[PDB]
Amino acid sequence: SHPDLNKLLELWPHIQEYQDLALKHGINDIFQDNGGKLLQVLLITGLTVLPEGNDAVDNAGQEYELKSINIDLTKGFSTHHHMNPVIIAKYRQVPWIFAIYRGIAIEAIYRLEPKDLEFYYDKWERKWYSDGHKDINNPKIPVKYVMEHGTKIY
Amino acid sequence: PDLNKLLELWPHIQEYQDLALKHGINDIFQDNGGKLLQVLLITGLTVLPEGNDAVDNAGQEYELKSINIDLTKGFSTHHHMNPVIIAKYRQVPWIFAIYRGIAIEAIYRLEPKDLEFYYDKWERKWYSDGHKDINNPKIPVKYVMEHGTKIY
DNA sequence: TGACCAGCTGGTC
DNA sequence: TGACCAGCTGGT
Ligand SMILES: [Ca+2]
Ligand SMILES: [Ca+2]
Ligand SMILES: [Ca+2]
Ligand SMILES: [Ca+2]
Repeated sequence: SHPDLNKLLELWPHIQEYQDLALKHGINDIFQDNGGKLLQVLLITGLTVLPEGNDAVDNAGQEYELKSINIDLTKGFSTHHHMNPVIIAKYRQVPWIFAIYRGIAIEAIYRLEPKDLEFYYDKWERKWYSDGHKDINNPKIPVKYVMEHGTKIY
Repeated sequence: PDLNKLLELWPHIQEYQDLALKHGINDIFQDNGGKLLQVLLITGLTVLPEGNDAVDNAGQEYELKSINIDLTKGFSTHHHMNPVIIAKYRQVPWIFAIYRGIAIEAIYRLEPKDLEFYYDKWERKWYSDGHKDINNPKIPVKYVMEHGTKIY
């Protein structure tokens, strides 16, 4: 019905090829949970996806939590819609990989070690107990903090 | 390795993203943008700038839902379903888009009339459950197909 | 920002 | 088949 549709059809074959490339890499839907972006991070860093929980591992066995952000829209990294010590429990264990995008375009990739994150885990932990054991609705990690505390791996 | 293929494939992927922006979709890889765009272009609907999602030329607003029947057979509704969520939901028809991976299979339409069955269920359960939010109660594709108007 | 608000979904017994 | 269990985020 909408005319632009024929353009989508011309494009679609290549899109399907990208999906195949993502499927070849453990991602089954490039349009789900940022699959399309996650692939970019994997192919660049040489990390592999893990089939909930940690998101990836390197050839050394190290597992990681991976995060994305569209700098064209926001500056604070999302974490979890219901943060609490149990969620912070999983997080504290592995280093994180933060990817920065301008839309779907990969800008950079930083890597923070658990130590680089205690600060926020402590804040959230502190606020948790205090607020009367009330979950925190997606607290954010500034892109600035990531850039100044992580290691630019890309 | 495969990084090359991705780089080759990229110009097009970027066109699709340009095409989505044009149609009010910020990221094709976020919140299923790439798929929302497919439905808009087929149905001819227009996105809405996060309650209702699209609207027709007549000005009728819709709640739009998607699914990969390769993985699941139940439509997600809301992670924290409560009588407020429901109150709004009750105001507009729904567009259900069925997919096989990234391949759009079909699209259906449901009137609030045809969803009141589930609204009542969640509401009653919410109230009698001690006012506890329901964690993403699902609407079966079989229900959608049997009570909805195929529009694709 | 710190802190509130609010989206899109799959997985399973 | 209902009812629980979880994930990816942006907006102010
Ligand atoms: Ca995770
Ligand atoms: Ca993540
Ligand atoms: Ca909505
Ligand atoms: Ca929707």
